[PDB]
Amino acid sequence: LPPAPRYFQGENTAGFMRPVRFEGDITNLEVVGEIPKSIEGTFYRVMPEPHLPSFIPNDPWFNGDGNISGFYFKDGHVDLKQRYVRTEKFVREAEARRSLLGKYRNRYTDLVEFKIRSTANTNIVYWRGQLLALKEDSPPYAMDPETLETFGVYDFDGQLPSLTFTAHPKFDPVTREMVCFGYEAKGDGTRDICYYSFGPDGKIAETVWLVSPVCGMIHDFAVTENFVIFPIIPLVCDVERMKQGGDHWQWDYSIPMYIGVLPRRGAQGSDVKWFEAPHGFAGHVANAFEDDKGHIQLQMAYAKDNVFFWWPDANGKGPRPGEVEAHFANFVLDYQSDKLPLAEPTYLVDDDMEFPRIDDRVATRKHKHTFFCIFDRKPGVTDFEFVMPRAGGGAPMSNGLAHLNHETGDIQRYLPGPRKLTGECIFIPRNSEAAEGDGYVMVLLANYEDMCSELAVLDTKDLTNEVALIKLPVRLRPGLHGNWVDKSDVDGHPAPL
Amino acid sequence: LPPAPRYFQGENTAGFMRPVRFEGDITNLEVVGEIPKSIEGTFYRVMPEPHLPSFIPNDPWFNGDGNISGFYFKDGHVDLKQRYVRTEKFVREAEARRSLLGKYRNRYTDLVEFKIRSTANTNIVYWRGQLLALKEDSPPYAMDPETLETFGVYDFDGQLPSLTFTAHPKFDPVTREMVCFGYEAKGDGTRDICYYSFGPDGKIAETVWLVSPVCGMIHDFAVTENFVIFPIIPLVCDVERMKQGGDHWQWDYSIPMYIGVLPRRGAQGSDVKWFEAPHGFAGHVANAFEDDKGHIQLQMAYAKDNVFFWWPDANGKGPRPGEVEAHFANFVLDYQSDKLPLAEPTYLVDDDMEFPRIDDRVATRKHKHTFFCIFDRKPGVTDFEFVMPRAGGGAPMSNGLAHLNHETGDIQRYLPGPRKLTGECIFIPRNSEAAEGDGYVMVLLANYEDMCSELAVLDTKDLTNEVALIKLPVRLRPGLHGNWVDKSDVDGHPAPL
Ligand SMILES: Oc1cc(O)cc(/C=C/c2ccc(O)c(O)c2)c1
Ligand SMILES: Oc1cc(O)cc(/C=C/c2ccc(O)c(O)c2)c1
Ligand SMILES: Oc1cc(O)cc(/C=C/c2ccc(O)c(O)c2)c1
Ligand SMILES: Oc1cc(O)cc(/C=C/c2ccc(O)c(O)c2)c1
Ligand SMILES: Oc1cc(O)cc(/C=C/c2ccc(O)c(O)c2)c1
Ligand SMILES: Oc1cc(O)cc(/C=C/c2ccc(O)c(O)c2)c1
Ligand SMILES: [Co+2]
Ligand SMILES: [Co+2]
Repeated sequence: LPPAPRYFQGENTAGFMRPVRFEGDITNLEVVGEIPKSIEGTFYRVMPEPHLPSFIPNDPWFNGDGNISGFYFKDGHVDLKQRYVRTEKFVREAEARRSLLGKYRNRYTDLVEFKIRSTANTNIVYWRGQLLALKEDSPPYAMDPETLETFGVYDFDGQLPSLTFTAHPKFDPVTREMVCFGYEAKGDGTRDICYYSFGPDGKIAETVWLVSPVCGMIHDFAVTENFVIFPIIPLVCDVERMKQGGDHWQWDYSIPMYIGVLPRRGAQGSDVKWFEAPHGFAGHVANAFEDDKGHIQLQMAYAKDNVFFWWPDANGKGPRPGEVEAHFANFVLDYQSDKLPLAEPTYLVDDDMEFPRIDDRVATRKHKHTFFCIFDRKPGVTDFEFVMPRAGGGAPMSNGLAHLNHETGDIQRYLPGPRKLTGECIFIPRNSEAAEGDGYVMVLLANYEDMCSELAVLDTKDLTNEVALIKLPVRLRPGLHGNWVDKSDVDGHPAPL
Repeated sequence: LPPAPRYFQGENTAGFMRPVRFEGDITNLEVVGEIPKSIEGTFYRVMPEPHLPSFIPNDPWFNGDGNISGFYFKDGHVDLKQRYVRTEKFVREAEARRSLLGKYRNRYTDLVEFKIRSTANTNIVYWRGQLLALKEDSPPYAMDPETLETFGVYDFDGQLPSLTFTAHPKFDPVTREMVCFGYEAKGDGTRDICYYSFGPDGKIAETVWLVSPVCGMIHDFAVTENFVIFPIIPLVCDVERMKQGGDHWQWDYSIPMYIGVLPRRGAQGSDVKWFEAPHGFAGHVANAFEDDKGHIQLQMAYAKDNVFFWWPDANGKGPRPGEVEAHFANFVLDYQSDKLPLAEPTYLVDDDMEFPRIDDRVATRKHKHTFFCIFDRKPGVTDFEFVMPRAGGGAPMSNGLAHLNHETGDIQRYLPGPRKLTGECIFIPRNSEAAEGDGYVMVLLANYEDMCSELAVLDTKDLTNEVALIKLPVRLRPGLHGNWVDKSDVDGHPAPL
């Protein structure tokens, strides 16, 4: 077999990116300042964190075993619980005490035959009394919200119609539906998209099979009152390339950024329209909604080149690390239009941004508040001389958060400091009567001075000020998505506005 | 109540002394080099690690909640399990989410009435299928060796005759007895010493009540074939001082270092003889044995002033941090002698030393190998400019290990490096046929460059060379005692030579 290394090597596991691989508890976390005593609930987040050194050199960040953090808040106190998802990969590798799964989404490089290749490392959501640990090549893994025990692969009581479940389902605050899809829904290289939804009682509602023009990466999607929308990243899969040991994904400069629009209820596969946005990278969706004219306003991060630069085109063409900016774009779509090409989007702010969150009490409807990560290259904002030698590689960088008020155009910016970077934030309603976007924001910080993690708590009334700073004595490696589950929400999701 | 701080403050919890307070698992630790594949068993160690910030300012290191580490070795692989002892203190403070126990060994400063005040933080030994977490003011807490679950206060099936159980019981490799004592055995300030022992079947054997000339700290003791020996540190307890909120311990410059000798079997309390060594600090016992003439050779660390300088004399007089050195002393005692004053000891090496270990297969008999911590002030051995600002305070420093061959007088020194310090080592027999002192030594390192801990594995054939260096991505705070439990030993203790 390829040799199993006994310590981590390479930039993707150096410095702050070095795996810690701890599971367990740290109660009564140290707090500077004061956590508002009315906050009650749990911040769950997932990070890729390789449990064993890979036999693949420079294995991408996205291929790391999912490790779940829960920060449990009550009466101004907070406890951390941490546990790896017990995926097939995790368990078999733990038994063997070495890596067995090979290249990202390339089963032909695996040392044993896996049934499920999930690292369950991308998102962690709450649904009907369970956590679901998500990875877009796989079904969810169900977990206990209190103990973080893994129950196993979750197939929604045998109803799951797809081999794949997106990392970005949307929760309709009015209907209480979980709206879902999977791409490559019939396996590697398939152009099949399965769109499906579940009512609050757990029963499957929609199931529509449609066909993508290319086998392209559909990382995120959007949902409005009457439509679902599928933006395709111009990374394309060829299984023949994979069989020869090549990458699952390869950029294609010759295609548009497709944006599929399908009626949300009662559609057939052939009802999809594949609009063609200017070539670019489909970043995360803030939210979409239908305006007065019935046109879809799709607000999302959007770049003009390949953000995943480690997967270049067939001739190795692509950007360098740190080159590509994504901007907060607004695309207008009209399902009734027979014109497929779309105009360049308008931009809501100038910042290089990503990881947008809204008040999910208005998800799928008109929103007027967005919170997002920013990367400001202005001299001094980040002390690169100090940070970069300690940072390692393979993950995106954020040196602040921003809050945009869409009505007034006002922006507040939170800068944690010159030697700190941020993850994706969460928004917490102040209480059940709070106006849209009014409450608290939390975000995990990487502190490169201490080489420790911190959890910052902000009040939306003044995003520049930390109300509390929770000081972890360990590192939580840079992660992907996370969610707030408020104690006052019986089904884990906030009530509609 | 006195205010409960929400983060740690003061030198005793700064830098590398900052509590981490993690409990859980880190499997498949990173290894540089190669752990010998034939090593099979577990290294257990205990550290004081406050679970909650103290309401006592500059609370001594010795008053921190006991946290148990287990390093489980097999086939060249190693896993860490870590868990706090569930003492009465730990549980009640966890329930309250604040500190309740007050000053070290002073119940009159507690905010609630405790039955047991143990932090179980000083030693962790194996006995008849359980771990015993030891603290000299208390009975042991029994724990599961595999899971580190706490069973509870242990009273040896109702046989324990004493309120107190030493942190330093001895295991007779021939008789398989556990030889024990407790001082202040009838409560705070009492001069009662209870000497007691247990046969390998768990039945109590000896129980002798004797009387100390002063109520002094007896941290360690020695056992030979026919005698038990009690060296008294000139720290003295006055309960009236404690009732007014004062320290349990106060140095007394006017008294000798008493060394009590009692017949090991069948004695009465009045058979003890209180020999009087020159004034000084009774450090840890390497081992004691009877020579050809039946004279006791007692080998122990010995200082000429108060190592515990934070507990000075009645007028506040004593040494500064880092001033007092301890030396490896040999005291000769003759039980038949009626002359109480003893001569100054001879010294086996010149190093400032402590924490001596022998091959416990010859415990209570003649030994010819000792392994010990050293602190070498020779320029360059420790980079103090770098280390001291990161070190915090309250714990002793060791910048190497030494191996003395007592026959040849040869010494080997292991220096982990200029920016690393060590804990107490353990010795592992190479195999069941190994000669005395032949095998492996392990020791936990504090790495001040990385602010991480490491576990070094050494071969006794060349102590200067690390065969393996196990790299932890967290800190294990400086700790107290630890023990090896070999998988090949049915009762957890090695067979006699
Ligand atoms: O030694 C083996 C061989 C094998 O062929 C399969 C397994 C385990 C499978 C598995 C374990 C845990 C999971 O959560 C899961 O989805 C699958 C273990
Ligand atoms: O910084 C960004 C921006 C973005 O728009 C998307 C991602 C992540 C996508 C992803 C895709 C596939 C995976 O398997 C996975 O773990 C993550 C990261
Ligand atoms: O060797 C390096 C150094 C570095 O500073 C950054 C990267 C990668 C950047 C990146 C990784 C993942 C993403 O999802 C993304 O948007 C950006 C790689
Ligand atoms: O008056 C009280 C109130 C309380 O809330 C708890 C206790 C004791 C708890 C305890 C728990 C575990 C132990 O091992 C132990 O010795 C004691 C006593
Ligand atoms: O550096 C040294 C040298 C020594 O000879 C003894 C000790 C520790 C003794 C101790 C005494 C009472 C306690 O309660 C405790 O946790 C520890 C530390
Ligand atoms: O507040 C402080 C500051 C400091 O710089 C050092 C100490 C303690 C040192 C120490 C020295 C020798 C020992 O055996 C021991 O247990 C502790 C305490
Ligand atoms: Co995403
Ligand atoms: Co000791």
